Parts: sequence; C-alpha cells; structure tokens
Amino acid sequence: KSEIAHRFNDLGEKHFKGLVLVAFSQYLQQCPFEDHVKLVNEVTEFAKKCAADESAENCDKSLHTLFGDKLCTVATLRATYGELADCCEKQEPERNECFLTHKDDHPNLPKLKPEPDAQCAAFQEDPDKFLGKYLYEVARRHPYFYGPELLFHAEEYKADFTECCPADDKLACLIPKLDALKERILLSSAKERLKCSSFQNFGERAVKAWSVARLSQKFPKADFAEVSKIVTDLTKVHKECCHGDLLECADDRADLAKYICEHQDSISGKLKACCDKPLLQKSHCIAEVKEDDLPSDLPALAADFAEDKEICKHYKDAKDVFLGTFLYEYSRRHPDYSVSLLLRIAKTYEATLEKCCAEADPPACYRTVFDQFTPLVEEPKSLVKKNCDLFEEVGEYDFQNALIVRYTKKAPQVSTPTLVEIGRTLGKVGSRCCKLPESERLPCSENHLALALNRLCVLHEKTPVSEKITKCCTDSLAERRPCFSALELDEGYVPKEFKAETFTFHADICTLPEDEKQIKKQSALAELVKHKPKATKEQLKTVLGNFSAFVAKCCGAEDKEACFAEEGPKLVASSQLALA
Ligand SMILES: [Zn+2]
Repeated sequence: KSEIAHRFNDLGEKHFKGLVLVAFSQYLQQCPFEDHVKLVNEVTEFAKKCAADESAENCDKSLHTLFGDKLCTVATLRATYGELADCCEKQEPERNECFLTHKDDHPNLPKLKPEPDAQCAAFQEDPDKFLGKYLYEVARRHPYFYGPELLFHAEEYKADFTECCPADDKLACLIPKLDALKERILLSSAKERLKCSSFQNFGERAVKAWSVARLSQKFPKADFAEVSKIVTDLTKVHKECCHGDLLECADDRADLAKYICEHQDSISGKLKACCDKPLLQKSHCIAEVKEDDLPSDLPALAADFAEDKEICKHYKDAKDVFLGTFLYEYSRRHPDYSVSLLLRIAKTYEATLEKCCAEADPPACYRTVFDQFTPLVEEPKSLVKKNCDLFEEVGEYDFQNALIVRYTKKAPQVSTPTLVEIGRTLGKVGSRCCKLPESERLPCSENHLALALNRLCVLHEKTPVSEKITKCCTDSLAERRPCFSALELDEGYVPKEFKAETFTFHADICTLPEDEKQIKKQSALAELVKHKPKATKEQLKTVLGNFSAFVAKCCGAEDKEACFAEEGPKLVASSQLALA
C-alpha cells in the first residue's frame, strides 16, 4: 500500500536517513548541512507515521512525488536555485527529469582539507552529526555518487577516526588514511558516473553489453543464464541510482548481493571471502572482487560462432541472444582484454555477420570472423606498452606533463583547469596499472582511461567548446578511447594571444604543498601549448624545466620576492622564442 513505509521497513532508519540525506545533498548541492538534516527528519517522520497506518492520506504517493515535494518546500529556493524552482512547477515524472538535468558535475566547492585536531573534536562531540556531514559533503561534490557505496565509505571514515583520535599523534595516523580514502572516493565516483553517462548518452542496451563483458571476466565459471540474471538485476540497480531512485537502488542492491552469495559456489570461488561479511562490506567486496581462475572446461568457440552452417538463421531469429552469448563466451575467455576492446570485438562480430549473410555464400565469408579480432587487439596493447615504458622512465609528474601537452593539442579550446585535471588523472593510471602483473595492464589501463575520458566528456556537456571532443564523446562508447587517441593537433584553432601574467610566478608558490605546486606549473604548461600549439612536446618539456629551476631557486632565496621580480620577466620573454 505505501512505498515509503515499505522501504523504511526494509532498509532501517539509519540507512534510510543516510540515503535520503545523500539524495537531497546531490539534487540541492548549495544548501547548508543543517537545512538538509531537517528535511530528512521531516520525511523520516512521515515514513514512520505512514508505517503506523498505510491507508493514511498521502502515504500512497510515489517516492519521487514525496521527495520532490519536500525539496520544493526549501527556503530561499528561487534565489539559491533559480532553475530548480522552475522544476517545482512541474508534476512527476517531469519534475524529476528536470531536477536531474540541473545536477552540477563541477560545483566548485572548496577542497575537503582534513583538519585532524578540529575534526576529532567534532567526532567525539557528536558522531551522528560528524558522520552525516561526511555524506553531505561528498554527495554534493559528486551528485551521481553510488549512494549505498557512499554509506560504505562513511563507515571507513568513521573507523579511521575511531582508530586515530585517541592516539598521541592525530595527523600521522589519520592523514595517510584520509588521503587513501579520498583517492577511493575519486575512483568510485568516476566508475558510477560512467554507468550513469552510458544510460544517459547510449541507453540501457550499452549498459548491459558493458556489464555482460565485465561480469563474465569476473565470473568465468558462471553460466550465461546466471551472468544474464545478474546483469539484468545490476542494470536495474544502477538505472535506479542514476535516476535518483536511491531507496529502490539500495534495496535491489542488497537483494542482488543475497542472490549472488546464495549461488557463490556456482558463480565464483573468490566470493567466499566477500560473502562472510556485513552487508555493505559484502556488496562492496562483490563489486571489487578479483576475477576467478579460468575454468578448465571452457568451450572451443569456432564450432558455434564460425563453423556452424546455420549462423545466419540463429543471428536473424535471435540477434540479441546469440550475440549476448558470443560476448559472454569471448569475455569469460579474455580477462587479459579491456572491456571496451571486447565491445569493439562484439561490434566487429556483428558487422561481419550483417555483411556475410546478405551475400551468396555466408559460411565461406564468416568462417574467418575470429581472425578480424587480431588487428583490434594490437592497437591498444602497443599503446599500453608505449605509455607504461614512458611512465617507468619519467615518473608520474613528467608523464602527466606529457599527457597534458598531448590532450591540450587535441583540444586547445578546453579550459586549463579541465585539461590539467584530466592530464593528471590520465597520468595516475600509470601509477595504478604499470606496476601490475603484465597481463593485467591492458584492462586496468583502458578501463581507467575510460573513466577519465568520461570526466572530460561530462564536463564538455556543461561547457561545450570543441566539435572534435563532441564527436568522440557521442559517437560510440566502445570507440571513445581510440577516437581520442586518433586526434592530432586541432589546426583550425587560433593560437591564444600571449599574456605575461599567466606565466608570472610569485613567492606564494613556495609555501604550497607539492601537489599544489605541480598544479600551478602544469597550468602554465597547458597555457604554453595554447599559445604555441605547433611546439613539440620536447620543447615544452625544456621550457617547463626552466620554470621549475627558476621556481626552485627563488623559493630557496633569502629575499624570495626580489628573486621572482628580477628573474621572472627574463624567463617569460625568452620562453616565447623557444616555442617557435
Ligand atoms: Zn526514478
């Protein structure tokens, strides 16, 4: 009878309030913490009152109706949120689509700078407030964050503080832990955003093909029915989270974990560790679980997908099912391939059938279909060996610099902060993937590149500046990384006029932590490319090295600002000449 009462009962007050706080924090990203808390309470009160009597007036209403209504009660709505006040005129489901349109993927709130001393205070004083504030701060910065997973990270955040606040040195215990968690948040946010972006820009079909590939690699022991079952269920979970249906998303996610763990012997040997854990840890562990050992009994695939003389009938009758089976089969056999590569391979398999079956003798045509994959494997394997050999020679910073030069040339109309963010992210892929066992690099590299390129595309949706970026972002999800890689210098771009202040440093840089020092330098590097787009990466590397030396010198000076004042302009003048 009442969906809100039902969900409150399934989920419990703690998680219910957690998810509702996250939901409201993502839709309304500028509201102060105390405004959202009270909205959560009001809605939770309504749920308890409905749970007492489901036939009561308004308890029949949908979750979108009840949450949307509550968000539209908020004080100073039209002033703080001009556009969302317009959404409040509309009824559901129109109102929710409108809300979703207005989520801000670049809110530009301050960095969460961890103050161990002042935070341990607030955690001791009121943990429910302090833990709650963490949900709100992370969620508003990442408005598409996977809600149940954010409740999970809040539990790690609680645990870091529980361990580190009683200790003598708060910083040395806590800082490395909070730094690790911020990295995990970044990555996880980027994973969920790609899933939402796929729904948005390519629909549920692409989300399913993607999931079939990955889950098949993860669970090669599972049969096509079990894989299909989990994909269907997992797809509905993320469709709900991305659509904002956060309570439904959490409940269906718990259910799927239960199913998976009930059939763990069938699905995968690696689940045993995951399935002996509390529910949030459980689901997290399943989502991140290592791929299973390859089964000895895997079938030869030529006979069904190449030699069978009735493939054109199977393909014509049940295109969706037949190709699904191919993708499942090929992917469970290839955990050494990236997901995108498998989806390129699947598309090539389909293309080979479309062509061969329209022609007189299809069996002779499609007999060589597996051999059309060989070329597609080479291009990404070289790209990874090439960029891993560079990473290992030069290290993270210079690698990031290579990538910032490379992407700024591809899209010099993009804002410097975006180019710097993406280049840095693309460069962290080296630190994550190149150290790994050699079979794991390709999937790791390409999978993490997909996350970073989606971030570029998501920002480009907001602030479109480049026809080239648009095409790569919108054409084909699978072809996206190869499309980007194939861009050379944009030669319709007009060199940005030189502005001395852009390349002018002052002694303020010297106090900054190292990562922020690099960002300034890297920002100047992006600006160098925009000014001199035809300059080779090797010229730019030399000029930036001269800037770094200059900076290192004047930071080490007695009269720091007099050094920047005299030495700075000289280097600015001669920097122009080395880029011609
Ligand atoms: Zn919905």
